[PDB]
Amino acid sequence: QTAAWRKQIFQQLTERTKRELENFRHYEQAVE
Amino acid sequence: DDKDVLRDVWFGRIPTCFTLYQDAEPYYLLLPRVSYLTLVTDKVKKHFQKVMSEIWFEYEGTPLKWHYPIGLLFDLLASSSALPWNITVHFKSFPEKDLLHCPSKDAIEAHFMSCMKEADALKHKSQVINEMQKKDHKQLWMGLQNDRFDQFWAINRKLMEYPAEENGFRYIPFRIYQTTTERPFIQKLFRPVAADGQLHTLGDLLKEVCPSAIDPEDGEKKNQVMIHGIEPMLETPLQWLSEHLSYPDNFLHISIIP
Repeated sequence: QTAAWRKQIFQQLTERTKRELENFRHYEQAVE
Repeated sequence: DDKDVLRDVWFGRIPTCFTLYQDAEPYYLLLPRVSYLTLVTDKVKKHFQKVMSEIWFEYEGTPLKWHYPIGLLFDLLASSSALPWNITVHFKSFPEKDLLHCPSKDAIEAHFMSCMKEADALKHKSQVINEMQKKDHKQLWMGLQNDRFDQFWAINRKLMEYPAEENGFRYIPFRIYQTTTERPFIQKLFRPVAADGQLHTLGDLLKEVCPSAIDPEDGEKKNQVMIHGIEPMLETPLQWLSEHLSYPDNFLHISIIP
């Protein structure tokens, strides 16, 4: 059993990845 | 699971469009949330110097403070606007009153190490950072500069430990930013444990140091509280946030957005 706060961290990070990378994986990395 | 959080935080990205100030094609990069504008924009400088601190960046007329981590600048200033983040690049008329000069990456290293040392002073009275060999300080810096998660955390792990008989750090390194970057941030001494040994939460921290963020009628968020582009519940333990959601500089930088 996992705390609600912890589940929220993981769900929001999952969403952030899609929000900040979905349309942008063709961008160059600033640091490579 | 918790190690996965460290990785996700480390690899956060802000897709960004750099446009040269009028007085050249726009240039697009994924910027690391955890790093600094003046450390990760060599390609931008290269790209634009082909048509002509000295380079400086601006968002909607306001000079961007490079010493604030990229993800913090974005969350505070631009998170309500569509991506990519639109930054204007300047090469003339440096804002001498508004921005620290950044004459070399050494200046960035000095700022970063300065932040890490303040964080460890808060967490351990400097015991951890001072007992490290000098090359460990260098490894922390190079880990950030070269975007090497493994290299950084092999050392940073030590800064996240605490004594056996304790339940957290002495004080939590945090800064709370409101509305703009020119407004002084909030920073206070705040212990992660209560007088009875209970872990303090994010809600407890805000109730004490930024109560305007809390609805007095029900104790719930009144404003948007953002850390690394996400919104942790108020009941999230502060010690856990410090261990896992700090930036590489060991600080919890927190944005409050109305």
